[PDB]
Amino acid sequence: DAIDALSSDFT
Amino acid sequence: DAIDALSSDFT
Amino acid sequence: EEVRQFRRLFAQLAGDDMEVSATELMNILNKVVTRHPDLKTDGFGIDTCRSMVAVMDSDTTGKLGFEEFKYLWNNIKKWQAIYKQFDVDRSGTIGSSELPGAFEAAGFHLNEHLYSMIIRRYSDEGGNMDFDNFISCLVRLDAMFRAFKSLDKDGTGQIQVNIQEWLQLTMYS
Amino acid sequence: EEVRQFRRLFAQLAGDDMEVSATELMNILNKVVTRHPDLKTDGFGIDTCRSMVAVMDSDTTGKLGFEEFKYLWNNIKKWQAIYKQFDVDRSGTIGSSELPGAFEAAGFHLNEHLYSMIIRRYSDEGGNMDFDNFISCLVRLDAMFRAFKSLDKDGTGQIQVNIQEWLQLTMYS
Ligand SMILES: [Ca+2]
Ligand SMILES: [Ca+2]
Ligand SMILES: [Ca+2]
Ligand SMILES: [Ca+2]
Ligand SMILES: [Ca+2]
Ligand SMILES: [Ca+2]
Ligand SMILES: [Ca+2]
Ligand SMILES: [Ca+2]
Repeated sequence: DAIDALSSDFT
Repeated sequence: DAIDALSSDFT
Repeated sequence: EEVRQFRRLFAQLAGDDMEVSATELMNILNKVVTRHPDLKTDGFGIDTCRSMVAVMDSDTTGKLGFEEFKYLWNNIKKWQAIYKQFDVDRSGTIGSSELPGAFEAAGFHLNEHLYSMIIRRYSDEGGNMDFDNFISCLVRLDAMFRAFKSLDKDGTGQIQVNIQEWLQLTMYS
Repeated sequence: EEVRQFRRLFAQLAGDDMEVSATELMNILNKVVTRHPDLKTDGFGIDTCRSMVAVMDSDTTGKLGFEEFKYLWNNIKKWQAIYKQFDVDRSGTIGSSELPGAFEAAGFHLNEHLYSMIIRRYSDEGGNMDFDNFISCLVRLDAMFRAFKSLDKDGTGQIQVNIQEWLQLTMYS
């Protein structure tokens, strides 16, 4: 979940 | 063989 | 506010003590890259994460507190875009032909000699570079420049250190 | 000469170009530690092997030549004996209470602060140290002590570095 957020920062 | 030799240097 | 928002995300990622240990870092970075197969890497190893935590642990607590982890993550996402940006071949790595640009894009203008040593220390046989390697190389380069600037108080472009300072700066990295 | 004998041994260990890369080093070391299971370790990682090679690569060829490998190996076998000496409860790792004595037996006498930092960077959760961490820590510590001495040509106890020298010393390590 917090992982999902960080993952979404990746272009 | 060279590994045998290096291994023998270990105590 | 974005910073408060990140505080919130961080509370979920930080360990019991609300700081992120090298092991917690390694585990977070690997779960994130795993969702990005287009990023080639064998994974972030524990040795590399212990090193990244060390150079980022400016308050020497032994782990990354919120400010440290936020600084790190912002660089990682900024550098991870450059990565995808210079992976022209879309090979999942930055070919040797694109790395000089890549470093340039990240704002690093470095000597031909220092450039080759870095390539030797971080690239593969092909002179290409994968993700964890590119990222870890940049975190250190970034940290060593900041470190140098921080130590050059009088701004003379030269710093002086005794053996104790030298071992601290190089062993805790 | 045992050196002529080591020359023969090295010829079987080295890569095509008669030098040992970080990768060949990693495999040689792991083949030797697997034969000593009494030494606890997750194995020598590629990142740590690249770091050990860089730090031992005095003539900057990117790999370890005969004299560098022999030098590195003489230190490893000497330190491995110290590691067995201080694993007093035969737990496979050097315990927190035994580590101070293990470093001194290796010839290193550090002040508390530097010592604490080294333990945060290389020890496990209980403050104990496993085999590859002990060895890679000492290789680095020995190299940084030697680096400072070489640079302190003055006999002063202080060295001065500009930004290029600083990045070279810290990035090629
Ligand atoms: Ca934690
Ligand atoms: Ca890698
Ligand atoms: Ca910290
Ligand atoms: Ca590419
Ligand atoms: Ca070779
Ligand atoms: Ca060499
Ligand atoms: Ca023990
Ligand atoms: Ca280890």
